Amino acid sequence: APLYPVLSQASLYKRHFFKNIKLFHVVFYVGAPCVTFGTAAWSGSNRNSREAIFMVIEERHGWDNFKKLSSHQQGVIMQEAAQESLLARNKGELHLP
Amino acid sequence: GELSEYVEVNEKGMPKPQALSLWNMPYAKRRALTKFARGVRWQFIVLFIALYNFKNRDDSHLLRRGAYN
Amino acid sequence: AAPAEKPDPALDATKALPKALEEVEFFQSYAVRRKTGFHLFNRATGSPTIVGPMFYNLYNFVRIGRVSKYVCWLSLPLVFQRMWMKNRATGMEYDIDLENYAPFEAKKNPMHGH
Amino acid sequence: VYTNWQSSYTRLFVSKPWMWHPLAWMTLSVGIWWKFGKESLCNERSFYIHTHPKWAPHKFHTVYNWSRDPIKWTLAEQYASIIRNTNTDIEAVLKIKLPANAN
Amino acid sequence: SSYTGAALAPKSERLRLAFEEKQKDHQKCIEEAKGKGLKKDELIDACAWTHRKTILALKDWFAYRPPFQDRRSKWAEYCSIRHDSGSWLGWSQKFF
Amino acid sequence: AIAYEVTVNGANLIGAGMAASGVGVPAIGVAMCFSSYMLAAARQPNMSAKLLPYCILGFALSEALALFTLLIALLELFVFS
Amino acid sequence: AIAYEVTVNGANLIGAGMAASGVGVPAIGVAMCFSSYMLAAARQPNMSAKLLPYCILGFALSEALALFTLLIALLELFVFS
Amino acid sequence: AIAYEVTVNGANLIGAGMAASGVGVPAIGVAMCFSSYMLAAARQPNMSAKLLPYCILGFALSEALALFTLLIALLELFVFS
Amino acid sequence: VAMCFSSYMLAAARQPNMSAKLLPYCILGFALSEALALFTLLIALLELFVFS
Amino acid sequence: SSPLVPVWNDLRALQVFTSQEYMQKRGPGFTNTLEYKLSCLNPVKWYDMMKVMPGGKAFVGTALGLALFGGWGVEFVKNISVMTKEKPPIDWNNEKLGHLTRS
Amino acid sequence: NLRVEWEKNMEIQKKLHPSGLWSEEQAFAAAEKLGRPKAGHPMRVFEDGYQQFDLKPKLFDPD
Ligand SMILES: CCCCCCCCCCCCO[C@@H]1O[C@H](CO)[C@@H](O[C@H]2O[C@H](CO)[C@@H](O)[C@H](O)[C@H]2O)[C@H](O)[C@H]1O
Ligand SMILES: COCCOCCOCCOc1ccc(C(C)(C)CC(C)(C)C)cc1
Ligand SMILES: COCCOCCOCCOc1ccc(C(C)(C)CC(C)(C)C)cc1
Ligand SMILES: COCCOCCOCCOc1ccc(C(C)(C)CC(C)(C)C)cc1
Repeated sequence: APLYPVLSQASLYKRHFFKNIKLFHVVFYVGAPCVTFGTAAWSGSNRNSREAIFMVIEERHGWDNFKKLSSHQQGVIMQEAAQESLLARNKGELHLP
Repeated sequence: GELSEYVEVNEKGMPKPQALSLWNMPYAKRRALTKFARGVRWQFIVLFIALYNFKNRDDSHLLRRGAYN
Repeated sequence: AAPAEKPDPALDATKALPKALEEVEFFQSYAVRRKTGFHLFNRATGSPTIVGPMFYNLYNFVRIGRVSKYVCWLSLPLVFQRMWMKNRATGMEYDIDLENYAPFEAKKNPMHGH
Repeated sequence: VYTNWQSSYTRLFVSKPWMWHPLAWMTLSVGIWWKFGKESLCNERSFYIHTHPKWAPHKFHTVYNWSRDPIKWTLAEQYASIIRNTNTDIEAVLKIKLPANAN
Repeated sequence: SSYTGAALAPKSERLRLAFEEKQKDHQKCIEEAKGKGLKKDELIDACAWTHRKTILALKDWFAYRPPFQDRRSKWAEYCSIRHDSGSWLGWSQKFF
Repeated sequence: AIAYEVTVNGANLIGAGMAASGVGVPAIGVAMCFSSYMLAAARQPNMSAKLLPYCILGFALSEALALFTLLIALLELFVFS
Repeated sequence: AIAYEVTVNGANLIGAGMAASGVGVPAIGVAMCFSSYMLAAARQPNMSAKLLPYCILGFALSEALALFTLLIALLELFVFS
Repeated sequence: AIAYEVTVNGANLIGAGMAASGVGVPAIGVAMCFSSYMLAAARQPNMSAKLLPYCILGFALSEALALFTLLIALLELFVFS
Repeated sequence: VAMCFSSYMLAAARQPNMSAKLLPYCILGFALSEALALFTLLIALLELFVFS
Repeated sequence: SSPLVPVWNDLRALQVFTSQEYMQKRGPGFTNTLEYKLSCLNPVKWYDMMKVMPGGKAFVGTALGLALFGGWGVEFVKNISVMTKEKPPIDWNNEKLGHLTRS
Repeated sequence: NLRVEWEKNMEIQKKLHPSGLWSEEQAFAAAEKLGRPKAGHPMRVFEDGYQQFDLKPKLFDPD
């Protein structure tokens, strides 16, 4: 005659899935997508290339004219700016201050 | 060991010398040295520095006003 | 003051290095490989390389992984992207007027501040 | 059986100095910011120092663009909103002639 | 050459000249907005910056009270020390 | 008298080499620690576990000053104009 | 007073010699580790396998400081005008 | 302020000696490795074969830092104007 | 620094029972030795961030 | 710390034990002297002997000394590097600005 | 080699700025050619709160 709110076997079966995690089961399984699509590899490259690209654009052509042009010519000019930044002809081809 | 502001005592009630013995000189000389000494060292140095800078304080703000004319 | 404490064996250090060598032996045990399908390019002298014979262990662990072996490779195309764009940029033709007016990260540009 | 673990967070906090430690940490950090970083960095009179290349290198991911001046135009928009909400006269400040502390 | 020494003008005169300079810099913005033909809302968006700068100079001027003359301040002048002749306790008067 | 202020920009990059000459002088002392640990374990292998803390303890400290010596030369260039 | 800025282009190189001069001081610490491993095995051959990891570790660390010093010398020239 | 850019051609050649001074420091480590291997062999002749690999390793690799200490001085003159 | 710590190592390998009595000297040798390195380092950083 | 600590300890022990030797030499009768009768009415002596009392009186005495004299001491320490420095004349208030009739 | 040779020949005949340096004459000429505004000095060192931690500030002087 249990006086407490007995918890079903299936409810325990489901909670065991949540509380039987290990540290590596969190670290690696969540770090692989994080490291791949994070500030190191993909998102970082994207979001830090954008800064140089739009700096070059606003210096050479202008942001208003760039917005007025077409998406295709916009992407072309962005690609040229990306090449200029990746090259870094003024830094001796080195991404350092 | 060699703690700060610490001194041991022997059976005769005398301080044991850690580095230097100064109990050979007479009581009159010890009283002459210690009548003006205190338990304070760096405050007198800061006070002498302050007195030097007071002797050498600036009075240009008074010269502009004419207190020396 | 004079507590007279006996030596505690738990405070000694006689298990850390054995345990580390046990972990390393468990690591190297997964480097055991068969003779069939074995090939390793030796050095020009004929002596083995360093990194060469310790790739099978790493890839045998990659075999046992579950998610990293299907995710961590998706950052590798980005390397070839850089390899291609760099070569495009090494010889890109540009306007002289725009290069003289807006040089990228050049020094003594008053529009930047210095 | 009664436990402060499950029935009183207040008595649990009081009975454990190692629970007071994070709170004192928080208070000291916020007091440090209030004393030092508040007026020197966060005030409008002291916000242009983030444009310095020595004391705030690449706070905007690049050297600061002075031709654009985003700080100037943002704060100008905000002051304009303040002026429109208060219905203050712009040119009333120009009709002032402060005296000098003569003698 | 150069020298590390006292400020040239008093604080009050310095703040007065700063307020006059910001008045000029605001008047120029206003004259330019009038020449361009801007309305009240556009003039606000134009010269809100210089308006705030003028208001801050005015706040600094109003905030700085020149000192009152008394025996303690004169003795502090003779002693050539920075002294507040309105405190019975000094640095602890801030907390008392 | 006359007063000519001069700003020598070459000293931005001279002192970098002048500090760079000193970055290696700790290294000969760094290796002394591990040499000592080796020979001490060669005298008594059983003690190698108790001295190994003092071995790691001896490295990171001796290595640190080299790093501090390396700081100035890197503090000298990437902030000063 | 008057103000003459001077930009000495020759200073692009005078520091490089000093940075190069400091690359060889760690080499003594480099060989000090192999010498230690030699004498250790010369006193106890059986322990040679357990001290070889320390030997490789010390060579890299001593070599790294020389290698760190080298970065200034190479960074001093190929980018700075 | 005024700006006088100067190109000191003598600094092309000054730095050559400055780097050259550091070319002989590694020699002490290089000879040290053999001075170790000799004494180790005199302590244990039979172990001479197992220390010879780690006797040429540090030998040539300390000279490698000497080589990069020398390669700068040779890169300093016959390419720079 | 490593001279002091190497001395401590060889003294401990010579006599393990003296490992604890020389540990105070192991700390005293480092503290007022690294301090001299800091006084030099203090000058070099004081040389820049205060002088105009 | 310095290695002169045992030297300073010897000198402190010297002055302390010599003062005690002096008190032993002069022996009883100090309460009949004029010095004692003035110290009984001297507030410095009251404060100095209340400092060492129990019941938080050390904290009370230290905080009282701070609140009274230590603020002026802090100001003095700040003014040591101000006495030698060139300062301008004091812009004494003309006491003309502020008067305004009530309405 | 082609890129660096062309760039070197243009740096020699001053049709292109040198590596890492903004040249005044070439920048002004390119601005006049493209019909763009000239490269000014938009910075404001005397703005409120820019050189407050600077022990050696810059002094205002009407030239
Ligand atoms: C054993 C016998 C030894 C014989 C030698 C004795 C020499 C004694 C030292 C005398 C030196 C006096 O040194 C001199 O002092 C004066 C004040 O007095 C300082 O002058 C200071 O006070 C004056 C007077 O108000 C201020 O206006 C001035 O702004 C300030 O500098 C000088 O800057 C300093 O050069
Ligand atoms: C030289 O070592 C390099 C490997 O380091 C990898 C860092 O990994 C971060 C933590 O990884 C884990 C994860 C789980 C664990 C265990 C399984 C021991 C966790 C435990 C104690 C909860 C069972 C240990 C380490
Ligand atoms: C050179 O490096 C020496 C540093 O020594 C580190 C000593 O600590 C070793 C800890 O390593 C472990 C890790 C996991 C484990 C076990 C096997 C107990 C983990 C467990 C709980 C998952 C079974 C034991 C020891
Ligand atoms: C958590 O810390 C454990 C990490 O340990 C990693 C150790 O890394 C070294 C492993 O790499 C090797 C090296 C050599 C070898 C084998 C090549 C031993 C030599 C062999 C198989 C020919 C006998 C295998 C793997």
